[PDB]
Amino acid sequence: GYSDRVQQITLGNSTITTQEARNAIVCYAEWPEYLSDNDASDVNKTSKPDISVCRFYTLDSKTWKATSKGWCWKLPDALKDMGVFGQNMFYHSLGRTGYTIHVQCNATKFHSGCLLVVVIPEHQLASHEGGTVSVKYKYTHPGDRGIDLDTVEVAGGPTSDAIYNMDGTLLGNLLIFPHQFINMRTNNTATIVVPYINSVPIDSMTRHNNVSLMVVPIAPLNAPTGSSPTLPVTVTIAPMCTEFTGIRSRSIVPQ
Amino acid sequence: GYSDRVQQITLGNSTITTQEARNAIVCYAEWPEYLSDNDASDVNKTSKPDISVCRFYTLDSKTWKATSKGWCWKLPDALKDMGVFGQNMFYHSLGRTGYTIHVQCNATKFHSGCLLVVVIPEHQLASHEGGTVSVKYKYTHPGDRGIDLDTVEVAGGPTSDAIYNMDGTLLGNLLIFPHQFINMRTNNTATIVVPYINSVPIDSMTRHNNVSLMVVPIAPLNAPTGSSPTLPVTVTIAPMCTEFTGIRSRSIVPQ
Amino acid sequence: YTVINYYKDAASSSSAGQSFSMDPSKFTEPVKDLMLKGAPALN
Amino acid sequence: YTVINYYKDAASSSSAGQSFSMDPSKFTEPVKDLMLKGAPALN
Amino acid sequence: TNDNVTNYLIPLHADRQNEQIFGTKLYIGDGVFKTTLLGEIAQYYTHWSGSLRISLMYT
Amino acid sequence: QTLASVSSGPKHTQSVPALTANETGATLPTRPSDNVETRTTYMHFNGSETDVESFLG
Amino acid sequence: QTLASVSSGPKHTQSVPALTANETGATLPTRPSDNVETRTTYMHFNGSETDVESFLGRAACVHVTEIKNKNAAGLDNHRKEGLFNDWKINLSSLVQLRKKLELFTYVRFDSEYTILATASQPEASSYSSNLTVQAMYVPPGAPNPKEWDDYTWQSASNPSVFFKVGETSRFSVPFVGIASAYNCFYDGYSHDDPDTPYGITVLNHMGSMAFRVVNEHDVHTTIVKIRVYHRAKHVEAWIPRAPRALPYVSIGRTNYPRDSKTIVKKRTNIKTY
Amino acid sequence: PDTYTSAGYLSCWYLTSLILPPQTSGQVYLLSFISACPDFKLRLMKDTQTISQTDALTE
Ligand SMILES: [Ca+2]
Repeated sequence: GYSDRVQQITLGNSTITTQEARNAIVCYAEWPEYLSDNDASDVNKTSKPDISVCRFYTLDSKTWKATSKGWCWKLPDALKDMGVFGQNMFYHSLGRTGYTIHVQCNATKFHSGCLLVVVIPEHQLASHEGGTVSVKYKYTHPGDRGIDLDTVEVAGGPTSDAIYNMDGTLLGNLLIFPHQFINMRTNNTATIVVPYINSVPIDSMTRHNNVSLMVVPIAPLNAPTGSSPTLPVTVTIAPMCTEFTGIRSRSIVPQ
Repeated sequence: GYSDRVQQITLGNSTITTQEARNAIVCYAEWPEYLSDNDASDVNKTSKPDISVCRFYTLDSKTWKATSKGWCWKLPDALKDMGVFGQNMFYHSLGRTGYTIHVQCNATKFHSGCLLVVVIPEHQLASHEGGTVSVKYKYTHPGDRGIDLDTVEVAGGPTSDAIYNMDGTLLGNLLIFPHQFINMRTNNTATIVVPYINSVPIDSMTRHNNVSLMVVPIAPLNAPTGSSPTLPVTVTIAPMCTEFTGIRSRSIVPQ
Repeated sequence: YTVINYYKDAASSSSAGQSFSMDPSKFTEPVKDLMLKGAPALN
Repeated sequence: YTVINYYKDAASSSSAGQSFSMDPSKFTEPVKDLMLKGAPALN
Repeated sequence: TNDNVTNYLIPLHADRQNEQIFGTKLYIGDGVFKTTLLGEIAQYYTHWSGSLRISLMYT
Repeated sequence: QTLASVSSGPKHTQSVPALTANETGATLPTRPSDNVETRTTYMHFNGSETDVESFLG
Repeated sequence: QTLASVSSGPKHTQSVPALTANETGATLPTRPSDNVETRTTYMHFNGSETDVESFLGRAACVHVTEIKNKNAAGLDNHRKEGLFNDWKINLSSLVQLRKKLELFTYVRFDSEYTILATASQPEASSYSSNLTVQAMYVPPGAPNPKEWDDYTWQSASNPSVFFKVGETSRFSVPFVGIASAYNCFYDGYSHDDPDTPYGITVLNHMGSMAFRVVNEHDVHTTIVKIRVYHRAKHVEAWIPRAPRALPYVSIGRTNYPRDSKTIVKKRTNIKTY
Repeated sequence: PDTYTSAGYLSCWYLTSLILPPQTSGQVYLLSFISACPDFKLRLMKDTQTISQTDALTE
């Protein structure tokens, strides 16, 4: 009697439900797990706050307009002010984690539009200027707000080119990364489970973003006649298997 | 070859050493332990940050003058701004913990003076005014600073009577509580291990202090001729077996 | 001597007996390292 | 505890014990077809 | 001001975003829960303990 | 000992106890472990004072 | 037979029990045979009377109140007129027992209440009225009496006792704490507010008791005084504290008089006998 | 209702928003239910504040 469409995800003291899912992607066919001794370098003991950080945090909502270009969030950056997770993220020299990303967008059997929801490991952004100019720290560290692609470009910030994935590659090939679609006629949500992917066992959570969640309208939003021309897009994210180390005084970052 | 005098306490990433100890007291002959299922009420899962909160935090130093009356710290209040412990303490509705209290005071084989270092479970303070006047919240919640007994009394604060233990009982009988002395001719430090003592399994860490550490000069400090008339007193404290629950948004307290 | 409870509730019963499990140690010797009377208190 | 009835009539006796045969189902799930928590309420 | 079948109806508005639908304290012996069957029976007792169930049915 | 709550961890199932249909007229016995990660605890309680014998006794 | 003292002779050892280090916080069980030549003797004693069950196992007066029986016609405040009275059950209003309870921090027990009601007719009356008192147990949340003959006295769910003046009423009450024990002390607040009280907790709530004379009125007034005694049964006590030294001044507060400065008796010379 | 023994708050908000189909308008309502879980306990029986009277009733 059960369906691939109705699902529940319980993580800590938060439970999410969807009645219009389209399965879910488990990046590179790998589920998150803690760091093993064989892989460990750092001799320190890791802190595992569990259910206090491994729960769902909901980001500030977005508004899908018929002219929308897309949005980009960088992790662990987007969750740096989220309760005890953000705290831990700034008291330790190193951390490690995976996530459960849940993107939401409900509509009407009269609407049509399609979103591409993708997770890109190491999304090194291109600068507005080009040349040898780098994208300033604060521009890749927007926090919860993320990068709104239809915002005017500034000096030292990224390009606002969805067509070029903000990195010099083409949009259509973004399908090589773990992704999922939100096709209104079908979908309601998109869920992606992300394991820890990095060339080092553990890392600094502030000077390096391991991934950037990208939500990009492909098929323009087309609402029924007399209906409101927009739809909100909500992103809920839960850290899973989080570990922290190198505890000390509060990390000091720019701003 | 080993001695009751030289000791090392390693808790997390902090190690304390003393070469002039006088054993140590383990309150009511009981070592800290986590909350058991038999004793538990609250159905929620408890968070155990471990080594990130269960480490030694050193409070702001005190100055033992020859006219000093004593000092009083309230727990968990005194550690509310201490790294990840304080954070956790204000994101959860309930918490539970025990501590390792290490009081330090070194001197000279020419000095004489004696400190009484005591831990009092439920130290309900008496007010400056008496009558039906209660001791205002902020006065029992001084944080790291604690209560300096030779400070002028204010309206709504506690009495500054060491002789009366600030509660209507006499100083000499304070020995019924787990205590230790710091007798310069002998001692250098005092160490007390405190288990969780309460009438409820778990509790609110902000509206209730489970104990108050009291350091009281009994024998006046008498320094050698030409020596500096004062000595500093340092208090180092480590939470042990800490558990948190009822995680949510940051608790809002007065001030 | 004899006693039978006339009531259903446990509260209704008379006084509990003598504990016979006194142990002043938790209060008189709550030291971590054991101290033996007769040997150096501090070595 | 002990109790012996001093009267002939059953009405004379004290309170009856605890039922221990609680069953909220007749009130909480009086459905004809069984519904299982976790499965679609309606298929 | 007066009891009316509309007291049981929680209003929902279309095209509103980020907004709050309702709020209430968890005093089962008082406020909104006082007249309910649970709150009604809870008030015959002094202490309470346990988990509560809240269902929201969409119409 | 009767259990008040059991230890329960994370979920990601197709079995959604948080969703039901009150149209049916039923109230399914959901427990906090259906929507929250829980710990084991004991009832330590029989419910004597709520027996109707008590209530009207 | 348990030994109070053993036979012990001369010494000349390296084992010196007379020397210790109070800095440690311990009190080693030395016996007179550690510093004196002794003889064998027997305890001939078990220590029954010092068991906490004993210590708190006797009735102690915990409250005295008064009520009356007049003609309530035209009277607008029955409570003020004394037609009924309350009592917010507490065990710290009378000091004799309060000092005993407070020897410990947390305390758990059952209560055995004995209520005595005596009558007096201070002014010209032909005879002494035979009255009946009602004592109602009013749990927090139950409706409070407002008049001496309210619907509240119906007491359909609240326990109540009816007894005669001159007689006594006795009943036991289970440990009614919301926690595992009663708090003799509580270094906390109800919530983190700058102005809320300190110490007093619902964690010590035992209830409120309402009193009234069930009879109507005669030609004279009758004054009924009620004395409530409490006896603790099935006792459990944790964490001993220092005895109270200073006078008490308020219920549920450790506050003490500020002009009380000499609790310890003084000499003139530390050398006098 | 006692401060020390308060149970917290309960609130509701839009995670996205309500979207109505064409030819539909106005407000939609939510029905909320309350019940206790098997977890529940209630002790110390007493009289309620939800019923009283000034005089005895007659036929
Ligand atoms: Ca006569």
